[PDB]
Amino acid sequence: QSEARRRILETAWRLIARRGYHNVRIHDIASELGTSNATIHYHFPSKKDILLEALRRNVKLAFDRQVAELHTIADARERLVRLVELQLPTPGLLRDEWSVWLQVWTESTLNPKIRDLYNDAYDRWYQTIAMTIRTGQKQGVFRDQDADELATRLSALIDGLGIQVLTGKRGCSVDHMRQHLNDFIEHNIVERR
Amino acid sequence: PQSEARRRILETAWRLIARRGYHNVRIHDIASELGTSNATIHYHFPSKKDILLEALRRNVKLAFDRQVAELHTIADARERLVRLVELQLPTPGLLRDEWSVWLQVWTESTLNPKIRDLYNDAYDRWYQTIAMTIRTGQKQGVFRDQDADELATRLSALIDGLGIQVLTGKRGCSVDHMRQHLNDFIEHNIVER
Ligand SMILES: [Br-]
Repeated sequence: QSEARRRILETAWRLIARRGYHNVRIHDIASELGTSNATIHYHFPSKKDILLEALRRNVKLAFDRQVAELHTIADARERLVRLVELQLPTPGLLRDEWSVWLQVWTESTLNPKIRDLYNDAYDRWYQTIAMTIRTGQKQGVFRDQDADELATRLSALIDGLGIQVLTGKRGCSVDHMRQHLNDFIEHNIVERR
Repeated sequence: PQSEARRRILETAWRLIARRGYHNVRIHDIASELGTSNATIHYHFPSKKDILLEALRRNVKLAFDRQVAELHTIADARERLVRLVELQLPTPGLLRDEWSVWLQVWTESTLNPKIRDLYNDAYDRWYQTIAMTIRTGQKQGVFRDQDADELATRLSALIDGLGIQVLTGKRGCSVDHMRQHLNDFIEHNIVER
């Protein structure tokens, strides 16, 4: 049962990422797993509950991933570079995660439970970036500048570049996004020195 | 005429898509709001995707006309750039609604080639307008020398990311904060010292 739910969520996430939440029907999820629509309904009374529980799950996976990746890193510049690297829409899992987040931005403007979940996840991320900046400022590697405003700018820049990648802007690519962000950190965050 | 019927359908459909979400709008919603039948709507737009596509085409043209009217008497590049950025704010009403729709387009683009092409052409024009404005300011000596293309990439991405924060309701975000943040970026990263 914890298992059944798990399979539904993993399958729903992928379908939502690749086909679009509103284009995914409950039979599409059943067909993808071999169950029936009634089973799916038993665990999730509505389509929205699937999205919401899938999202909850994903936010957890992503924060785990981030802890694993940053756990040994003490140098704030390296930490920030790695934080930024985790946000790239690389082929496979991360690109799929971006696809779903793009939809959640829209669904947030309409659904309060989704908006709440989105804002809590974003705030956690945002505080992380700010904390990291402040650390680098205390270590002397980062320029003394309001961390909150800088975190706001970097977060916003990450989101905008992601969109340009996902939508196919000419000359855009994950690598160019990476370079652009690394240049932002080296030239706007790092202490010229 | 019949140019009239088309127009009205598209103005209505745009507003509904913005406030309710594309996938939540039905043909009957549009018909009810205008007092026609579904058959008239279908005649002009065989499918819902055609409505979205044609509504987007129309909005892209309106928005560019709005831009020319606002900028045509402005020769100072700094003032032009400030006004250009002002037109991108999600201010109450039509501009907010347009953001609503563009957020949906970002997702729909990852799935529909015609919407993707239209979005890329419209983005490209805006991007070139930004780069051109930067280059004029450089020639006038009011903007710092820097790659206008990288700067146009950065500015455009920043705008998009800040808009998402406004629309999604990030704590402390408001159209006023976004304006201030973007004007601070221009004065400190674009304007010459
Ligand atoms: Br030019």
